[PDB]
Amino acid sequence: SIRLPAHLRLQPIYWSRDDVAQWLKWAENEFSLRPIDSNTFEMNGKALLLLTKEDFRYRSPHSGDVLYELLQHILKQAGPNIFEMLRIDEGLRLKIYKDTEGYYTIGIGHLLTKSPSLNAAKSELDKAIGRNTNGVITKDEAEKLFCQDVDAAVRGILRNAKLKPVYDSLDCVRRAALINMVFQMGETGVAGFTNSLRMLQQKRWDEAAVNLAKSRWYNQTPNRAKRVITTFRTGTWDAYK
Amino acid sequence: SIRLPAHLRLQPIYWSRDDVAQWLKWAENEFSLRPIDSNTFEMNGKALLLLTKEDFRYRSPHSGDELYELLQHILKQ
Ligand SMILES: [Mn+2]
Ligand SMILES: [Mn+2]
Repeated sequence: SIRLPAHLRLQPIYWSRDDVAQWLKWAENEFSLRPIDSNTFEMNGKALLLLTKEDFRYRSPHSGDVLYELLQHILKQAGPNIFEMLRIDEGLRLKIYKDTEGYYTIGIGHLLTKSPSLNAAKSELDKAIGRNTNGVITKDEAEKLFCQDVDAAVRGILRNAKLKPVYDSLDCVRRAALINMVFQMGETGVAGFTNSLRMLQQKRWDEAAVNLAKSRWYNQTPNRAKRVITTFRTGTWDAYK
Repeated sequence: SIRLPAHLRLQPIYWSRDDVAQWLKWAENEFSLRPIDSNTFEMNGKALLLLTKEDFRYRSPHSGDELYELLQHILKQ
C-alpha cells in the first residue's frame, strides 16, 4: 500500500503548486522512476485533477501513466473531506496561541499540553514537529499534525464499540461530522451520546439533529455545533459554504 | 504453473527496477516474443503494479497484453 508524506495525505484538491512538486519528488524515489523535472506540472492540485492520462504521458513520457494511476489510487483510498471543515471550525495558526480554555495550541486545533505560564511553556512539541520550531511551524507541518490527529481520531473511533458500528454505517460526508466531534471532545466524550449515536446508525437524521441540539456541547459552542448538526441532518456542506 | 528465475520468485511488490528488467528479458525468451527494449519499463515493481493493461499495450505494442496477464498469473500464484 502507498504511504505518502503526512502533509500530502490531504485530498489533492487542497494541494498547492509546491505540493505537487513535492509529490513528484517523492514518487520518483518511491517508484524508482527516471528523473522528473520539477517544471513538469507547473500548477496546483485543482488543475492536476483536470488533466487526462494522455496529458500525463505527454508531460512525462517515461512516468506519466504511473503518476496518473498513482493519483487515482490516492483518490480511491480518501478519506472523509474534513480539512476545510476543521479549518473553519478550529482555525489555522502558525504560531502557538491560547484556546478558550487556556491551554497552548497550534495548527488546526492541536492541543500541545495543559501546562500553563509563559516560562517555556511548552516548549515541546517541537517533535512531533520538528526539529526545533521555537514556536513556529509551516503550513505543511500543520497539515502533518492535522493528519496525525485525524488518524488518531479515526483509530479512536475504530477502537470503540459504540463508535465503530456508527462510523461504518455513515456516508463519507457524515463521517467527517463524526470525526469533527471526536476531534473537538475526544473518543470518550462522543461515546457519551449513546441515544443520539443509535439514531444516526438508523438514519433518523431529523431526530438525531433535534436530540444533539439539546446538549451541553451545543450550549458551549452553538455556531460550530449547528454546522456539525446540519451536516448530520442534510449530508452536505451547506453550513460550510 | 509458470516457473520463473529464483531471484524473481519474490512478490512483484518487492521487485527492484533491475528485477523488472530481468523479468522482461526472461519473458521474452520463455514466450518467444518480439525483442523488448530494456528501457520499456523504467520503474520498480510497486510502479509496475499501478499500470493498467492499456499502459502495458502502449509501452509494448507487440507483447504488452501478454506481459500484463503474465503478471496477473504471477500474482495469482
Ligand atoms: Mn480547538
Ligand atoms: Mn501543503
